[PDB]
Amino acid sequence: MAGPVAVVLGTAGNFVVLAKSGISTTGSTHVTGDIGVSPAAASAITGFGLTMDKSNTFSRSSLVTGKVYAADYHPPTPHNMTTAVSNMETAYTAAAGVTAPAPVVGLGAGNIGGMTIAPGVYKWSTGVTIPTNVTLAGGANDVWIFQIAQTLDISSAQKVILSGGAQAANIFWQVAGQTTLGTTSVFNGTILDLKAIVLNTGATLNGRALSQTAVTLDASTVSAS
Repeated sequence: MAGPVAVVLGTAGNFVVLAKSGISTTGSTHVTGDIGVSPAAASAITGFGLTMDKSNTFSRSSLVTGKVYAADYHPPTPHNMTTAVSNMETAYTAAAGVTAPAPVVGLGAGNIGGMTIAPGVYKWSTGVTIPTNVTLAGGANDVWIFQIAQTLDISSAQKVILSGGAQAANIFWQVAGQTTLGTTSVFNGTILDLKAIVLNTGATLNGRALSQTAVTLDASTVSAS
């Protein structure tokens, strides 16, 4: 009802971590959902201790509640991963291209720390920083699309707070540079990144990390919403 139309993820929506060049973990990581890489092979998934299913279509990890997929697994996984990664590229470009309603440009000159942000399209030609908690306030069906030309950072122990009914499933962060989630930060939404998504020690992501390069997790928590 308020803000832009929600970004369509297609089968990229079936993953909580999706990458083209790799996924790496160290420490006490815990992922709730499915993860996958393509066109990289399973060797580009590191630190997860993968065990192939007898089908050879997926693997299981002690750090993943769901399934692990990779481009070198048995049919139909290669085709399904090609479709997911194409759907991720489509979503990235769709999100970057949203024009309506009229975007707010350069909010906070890139520093949105301490703000309360209504449903809408927000665009920066700069990077964005979150040095102190930011609140996204709106209803259960309201949408936020963030369009970021450079880096996205949230500082150590800061959060994206949701209020009013705001749901992580309706919050899209389109980022052309690296996204870094600082130590012990709490982040909400689907990250559509052209470059790396890096979760520093003990960071939490409620939503999805959808990278066209690599995702790194350091004792981090990733969970679908």
